[PDB]
Amino acid sequence: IGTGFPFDPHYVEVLGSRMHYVDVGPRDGTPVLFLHGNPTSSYLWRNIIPHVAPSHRCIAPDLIGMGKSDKPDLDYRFDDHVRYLDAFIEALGLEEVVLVIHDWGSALGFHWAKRNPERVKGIACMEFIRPIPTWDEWPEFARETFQAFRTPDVGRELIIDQNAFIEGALPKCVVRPLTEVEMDHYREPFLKPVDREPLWRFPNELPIAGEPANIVALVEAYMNWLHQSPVPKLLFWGTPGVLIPPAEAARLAESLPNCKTVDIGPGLHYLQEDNPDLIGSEIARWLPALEHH
Repeated sequence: IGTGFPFDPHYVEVLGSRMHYVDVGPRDGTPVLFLHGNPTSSYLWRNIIPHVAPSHRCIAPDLIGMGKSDKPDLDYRFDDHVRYLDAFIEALGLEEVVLVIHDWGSALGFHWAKRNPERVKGIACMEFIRPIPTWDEWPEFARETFQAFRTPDVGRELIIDQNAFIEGALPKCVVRPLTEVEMDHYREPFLKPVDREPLWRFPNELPIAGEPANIVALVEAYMNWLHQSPVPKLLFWGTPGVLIPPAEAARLAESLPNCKTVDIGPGLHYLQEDNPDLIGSEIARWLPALEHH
């Protein structure tokens, strides 16, 4: 699995900040917009984009406060991310898109799609955010840790002061071992502890056991939309998974319209790190039939 990031930087000014993004591939056509989550960046997509770029434009932003994007002093709540990403998409003049989404990138992507349904030609998703109704529906192995993250004292100690999301949660949710070169790419945006605010706010925003209520409601709303939308969907899943265990993937296969599911083999949360070649090649193969209006 490749460790390099062979993409030229691009920057756009959004809401007073520069956001970094990958932009490769043909200029015409329907662009494919790749949205990472916590605590990652466009680096997460590095081994997937090369499968898609031969046929389609690939755009992969670093969310505000993350990657090579600027670091304004925000709370980095979901609503902040929504505002910056909405402004990013408009700054690039995107019209119709295909979304490729993961984790908080999937909350952003599904929420954008619900609001802009006529502009989404397809959604490829993996390990995406849905409401987790009770803590029993969160995987046992990660329960005590995420409960600790979701506190005002201990969670900040762990995530901000000790870098637990980068040094602990990230590699623990890749089946294969991440290399030190990979870890350094993930560490780079967060070398200064104070810059880790988004990494703590994100787990505190996850819709778990009814909290926070605003995010539960928003996520319920985009899931209701997804269940009734004809948009083509491509869902990748792994075993045992984290957010989307195998039995849930199977239920979604049958419940979501026009949904293709792909088993990637072993996987926890960062599926892109375990089987990027299958994810990329399946996305590439799936794109052409989406084009016709």
